[PDB]
Amino acid sequence: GVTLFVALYDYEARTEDDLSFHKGEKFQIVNNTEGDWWLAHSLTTGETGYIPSNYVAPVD
Amino acid sequence: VSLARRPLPPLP
Repeated sequence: GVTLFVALYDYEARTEDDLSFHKGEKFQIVNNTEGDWWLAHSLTTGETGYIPSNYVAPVD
Repeated sequence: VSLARRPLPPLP
């Protein structure tokens, strides 16, 4: 299977390159090898964009 | 710096 990630806190993006999200929202990771911001797909909005890795945690 | 490598936001 896969490991999803969960938002720990709300976040309001400043650029449309980044997702805005709310605590508890779940994401599939598209790419998390290029840096501290991860390209992700929200299972709530269906949008794809960057998320800050310090705002999420893996499902556990 | 590319989008992946920007500074992270502070924790809330």
